[PDB]
Amino acid sequence: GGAKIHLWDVNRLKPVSDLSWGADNITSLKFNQNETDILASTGSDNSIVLYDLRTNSPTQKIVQTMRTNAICWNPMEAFNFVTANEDHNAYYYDMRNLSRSLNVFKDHVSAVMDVDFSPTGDEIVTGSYDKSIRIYKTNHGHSREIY
Amino acid sequence: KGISSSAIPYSRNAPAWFKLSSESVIEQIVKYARKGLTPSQIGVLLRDAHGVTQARVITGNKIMRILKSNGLAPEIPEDLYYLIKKAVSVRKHLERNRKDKDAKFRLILIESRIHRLARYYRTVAVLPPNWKYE
Amino acid sequence: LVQDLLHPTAASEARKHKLKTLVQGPRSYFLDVKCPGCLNITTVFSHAQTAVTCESCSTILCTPTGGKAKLSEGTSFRRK
Amino acid sequence: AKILSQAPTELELQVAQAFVELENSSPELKAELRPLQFKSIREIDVAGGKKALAIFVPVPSLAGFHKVQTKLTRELEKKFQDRHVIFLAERRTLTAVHDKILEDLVFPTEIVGKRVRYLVGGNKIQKVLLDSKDVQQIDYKLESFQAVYNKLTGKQIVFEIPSET
Amino acid sequence: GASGKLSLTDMMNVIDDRQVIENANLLKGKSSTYEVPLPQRIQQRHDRKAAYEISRQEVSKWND
Amino acid sequence: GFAGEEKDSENYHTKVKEIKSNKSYDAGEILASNISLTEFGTLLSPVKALLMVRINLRNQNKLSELLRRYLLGLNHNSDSESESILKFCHQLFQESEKEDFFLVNLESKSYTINSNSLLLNSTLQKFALDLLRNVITRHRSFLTVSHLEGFIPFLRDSLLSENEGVVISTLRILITLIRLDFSDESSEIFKNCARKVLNIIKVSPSTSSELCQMGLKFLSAFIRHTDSTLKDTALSYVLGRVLPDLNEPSRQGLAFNFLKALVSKHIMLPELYDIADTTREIMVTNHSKEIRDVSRSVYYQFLMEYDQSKGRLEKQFKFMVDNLQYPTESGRQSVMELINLIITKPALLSKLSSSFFLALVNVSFNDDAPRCREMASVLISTMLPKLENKDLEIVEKYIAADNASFLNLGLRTYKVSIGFEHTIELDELAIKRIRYILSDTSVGSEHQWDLVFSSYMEATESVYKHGWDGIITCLLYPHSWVANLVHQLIANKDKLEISLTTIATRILHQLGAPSIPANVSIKTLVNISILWKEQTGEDLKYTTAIDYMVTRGIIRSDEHRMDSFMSKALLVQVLDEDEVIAEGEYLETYYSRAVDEEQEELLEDKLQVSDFTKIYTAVKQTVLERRKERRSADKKLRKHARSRE
Amino acid sequence: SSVLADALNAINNAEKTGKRQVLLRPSSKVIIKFLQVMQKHGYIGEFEYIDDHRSGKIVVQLNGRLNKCGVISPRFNVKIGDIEKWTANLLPARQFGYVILTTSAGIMDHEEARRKHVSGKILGFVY
Amino acid sequence: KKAKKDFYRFQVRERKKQEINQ
RNA sequence: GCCGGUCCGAUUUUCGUGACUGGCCAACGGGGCCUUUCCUUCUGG
RNA sequence: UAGGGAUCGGGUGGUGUUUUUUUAAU
Ligand SMILES: [Zn+2]
Repeated sequence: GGAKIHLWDVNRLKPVSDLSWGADNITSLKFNQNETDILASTGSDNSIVLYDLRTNSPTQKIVQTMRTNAICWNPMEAFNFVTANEDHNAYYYDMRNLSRSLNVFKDHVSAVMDVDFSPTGDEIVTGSYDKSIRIYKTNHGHSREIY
Repeated sequence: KGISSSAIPYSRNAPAWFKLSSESVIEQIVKYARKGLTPSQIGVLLRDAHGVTQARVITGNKIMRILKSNGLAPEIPEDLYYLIKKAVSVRKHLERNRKDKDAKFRLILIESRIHRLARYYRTVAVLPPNWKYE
Repeated sequence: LVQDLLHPTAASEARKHKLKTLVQGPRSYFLDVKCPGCLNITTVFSHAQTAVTCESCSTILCTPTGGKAKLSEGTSFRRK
Repeated sequence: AKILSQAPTELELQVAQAFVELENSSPELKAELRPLQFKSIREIDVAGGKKALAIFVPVPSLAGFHKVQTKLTRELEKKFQDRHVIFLAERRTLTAVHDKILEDLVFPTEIVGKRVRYLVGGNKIQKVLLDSKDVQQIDYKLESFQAVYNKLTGKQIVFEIPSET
Repeated sequence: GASGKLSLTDMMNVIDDRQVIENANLLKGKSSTYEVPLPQRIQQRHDRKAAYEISRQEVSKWND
Repeated sequence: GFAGEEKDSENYHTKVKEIKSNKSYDAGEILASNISLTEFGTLLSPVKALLMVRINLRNQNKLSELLRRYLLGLNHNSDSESESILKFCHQLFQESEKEDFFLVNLESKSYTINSNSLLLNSTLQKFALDLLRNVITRHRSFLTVSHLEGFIPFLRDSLLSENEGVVISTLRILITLIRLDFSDESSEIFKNCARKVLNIIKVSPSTSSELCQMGLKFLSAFIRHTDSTLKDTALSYVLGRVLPDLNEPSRQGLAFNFLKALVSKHIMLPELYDIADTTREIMVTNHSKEIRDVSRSVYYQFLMEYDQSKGRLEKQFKFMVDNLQYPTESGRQSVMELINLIITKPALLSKLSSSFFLALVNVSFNDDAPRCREMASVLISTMLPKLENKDLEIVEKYIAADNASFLNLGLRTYKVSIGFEHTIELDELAIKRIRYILSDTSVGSEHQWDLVFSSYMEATESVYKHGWDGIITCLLYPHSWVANLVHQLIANKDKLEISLTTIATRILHQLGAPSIPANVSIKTLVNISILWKEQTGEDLKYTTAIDYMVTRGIIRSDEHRMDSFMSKALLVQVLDEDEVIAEGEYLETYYSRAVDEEQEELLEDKLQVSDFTKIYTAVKQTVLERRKERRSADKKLRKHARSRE
Repeated sequence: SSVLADALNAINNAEKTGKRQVLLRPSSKVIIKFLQVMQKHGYIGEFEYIDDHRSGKIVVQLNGRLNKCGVISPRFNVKIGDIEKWTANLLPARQFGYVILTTSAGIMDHEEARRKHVSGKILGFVY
Repeated sequence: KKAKKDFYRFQVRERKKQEINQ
């Protein structure tokens, strides 16, 4: 991701495909951990996009109220992801119904700079723009604890 | 101080619910000018008579240049004439009763604010110089 | 409290002042009114600043006020 | 028929025939299109497959093209289908001509924002964005608008509407 | 090239003005289809909607 | 370098010389510097000296454009057309394939490792592209087996490199070399690279990329020119892969060439039907030039060369029939050309030509005539190809099936059994008698009401151009000449009738009144001048001169000036109507002045007529001056400035 | 006041507070090309010039990397054999940071200034 | 409604013309 | 680069090549032309 | 350095009681 998202493989010096919605830059990407052919990204139109390489096309797009910094899929659900944005709460979306963020982890004071799932599939690590990291559980919505 | 002003929009064209021609606005404003009305009053009576925003948008130019083009120019500009009228009115009231020391203060302030604008108008030379408020 | 200083929520921009937004603009609308005396239409500003009068039968349309002017109780209007 | 006759061709005579066939369907155009005045029309290929025809108006008469825009577009859109018809005016300068043909390119009105953002690499990107009006119609011809504006001035301008799209 | 408009909509009417079996040939030539495509972004929006439908249909395998 | 970065920079504007034309430089330069001994090496060497350090895709693509300019220069060149520098193409192939305790240190920033440990491969890729384009330009001169048998191991090596730009050249080179014949080594190489392009279709998730498209062209060449095809199921897979890509662009010429290739090569596949359906809809509904044409080519090739059943053979035919009613002007033209190909190359023609003529008649009654003229040409080809029964049913439909019925019958008789045509012409003569009667009189009354239908009239004029029946029709056409297009057609018909077949004085009076009260106006002026020159002879000539005086808007004025200059015993039977030219002694004013000077270029009687006209004008001016002096207005003589301004 | 100095004071004290997106109301093409070259050096993130006709506003999505920007209000001529003195007098080190000068291409820093071998006047420093 | 008797060039020409005449 | 054609040989379709032809498509560059519309204001005689 | 509550003057919107209705006002 860059000006628009590109798809390479390591046998070509040129991009194999170009997969944007419009001419809007894309801040971060992430593939799955299973059902690997789909992926998600986040661009500075405050927007979450999904893509599917099997159809080789973008597939849906939501727009939140602030810019999503870092997305991260779940390595045990394969259709849930967490989403870390500049309003101080990491949302947790279900893919096949993107109208409701089915959880919101709501304990920081500044921008939520990164999140990741643990490979056991239920704990969230997050790290803020303020000088602190937090660990959440998925099933609660507040902070378990803080380093 | 405080802010209280118009907010002229981002568009710069006739707002497309307009259902009236361009030279009709010119005829309307020269009609009000031959009635003898000041340009700011032309502007508000054109905001409310028929739905223009202002003449720089609906016509090709501003009302001052369109009245100079139609030959109904003012010999002194609006703010200059209005400050002169306020100055002579407060001078007449003070000469009716000289005890109004606040009116003396305000006459000094209006004299200062009109000599500032007279300095600007002489240094830009749009009125003939030697003009120095009688 | 903590919003993007680019394009905010439309509720928030309609909340705040007409000068303090990103691209300032009007909040007065032009509206067309039907003169109840002779049933014709004329345009009138929201914050009308003058008692506007119909061209057919100059009865009255809106007595001016500080903000919006009060339409005169027989007139039928539409925003435009 | 009623075009300037310095360089006629088939499609502009066809759309003048569309004009006088609207005149044959008489009872609404009460001599209002008799002051029509062309300068030139021109077809332009776009990236959407289709084409956009730009009709020029000499601009004492862009306010003459006043209430006739919507009705004659929906007339010639069923007459000469699957094109996109746009009227334009023409003539320290020429940026005024650029954004004036933009402002009369979109509609008689309704642009509300020019944004330009600058990425970290160095690529500028310049968005113009409409307000909210008739979006269910104007969504169809948005790629043709940026295509013909890029063809007409070389500036890379991307169009946008403040909505979900 | 001699283009008089004639105000006529008489395809089926011009077919149905003669004896038998000419209407049989006219019914033998009758499809009435193949409309015009939509613009590019609307065609893109509709087929990426269809792609979303098949991607949710795919991960509903993982739903169980 | 520095001049290039200042040129491609934005903030340096105000010059005409800094638009720089930088590559016609070498395009003209290697037309002369091609000694091909040392100076071409000094071309290539500073490219390597700048290429060893670092590069961007910006400088990479303009460098590749520069080497493209070198290659078109070598093809335009004529110093190396015979094998002297294939040594150097082989040469380019062979050149492609404790201690610091006292050491002082400043400049804390380190060395970026990215410099050349790839970018040597960038050099190798790009002058591999250069040399393979060199070989593909020497294909223009010769294709010799024993001069590049020693090249083919480097060719398969650079194919198995897969650094995109070399694959784009090598697939083109194998496309040109598939016509030739090397040995079993080439059999292995050709089957290997066919497997290679099948692999790149398998891994590339789009066929609308330039590599996959040109590889599809190479698969077309491998199908077309070999002894050994392969893998029915794999070509079925690659065609199922190319199938959904047909809509979106950047796919067109190469994949459609592959389609045409295998549909010519006759193999039966279940997916060819699906791509035939989609390419038929593409042929009708496409929006780019010649793509509808090549899709029409492949759809016609499938529809003729392959074997469908009754349901498909009915439904595609009615698809064409109602695809005639498509709203465009060019998709309609392409389906017209499809029906044209079906017509030119039948029992299906006997089954389809009745409804085809009916639908082309509806397309003639459709929109603005660039499709209607093609419909007329296709209907002419169909009516010429019809043996007896299609023409019989067509004559029945034209004689049975208001104003559209009459116009269809008239156009059918204009196109094309002369006895049945005579019976139809009797019906047409009855229709023309009932039509051309007092409608022209009411039209002349409308013209008089101005300066105080026409579909059946133009149909009757076309029918009279098609066909004492000629005498009665000539009288009816004289009545019809007695709205502007109708008068034009009637003036053409009157000139033709007066050529083919007082009464002629009355015809001249009607023609003069029609020209008085554009190209047909010129032809009518020519016909009236011919009638007056063929000419109560003196009374008719005097009436003609008086009609020219009453004539002398802009077109008829130029025709009157041309007729006066062509008409004027040098002056004895000429001195009647020079007063209008004496009165003629803003572009209409310029044309009238040019025609007046031409007529004045074209003796004693001339001075007499000039004196008489000047005296009559002086007497008129004297009468007007006396009327003003005795009636003495200024508002009507001064308001012209206010009206003009 | 000086619009460039007040703009750079705005992003400087907003970074000192610790915000992320800073609005910057009075804009000009000098500030545009200024923080364009500082985002080339990656000292802020992306930004945006919202264009209304009166002045245009600036919003910068700076991440964390500034610690002090600023200008020098006498924009005097500075020779090529004096930018080393000015770097030693303005920055805490030689290559740590930059100083951007107005020159005959215009918003180059001192590394690009010694590369292109031009100079001019000093308008601002950033590190 | 609230016209001025001054402030326009043609009106002050008319006023000085009336003063010149009578 | 696409396509049609005059041909030689096979054919009564279609292909190999050598010529040669035009209908068109993109990339290059060259020469002009329209964007100084047709009409009023210089430092001094 | 920033945040919050209340009040005075003006404006916008809401929708309950004070108000009331063909005299004007708001
Ligand atoms: Zn009324």
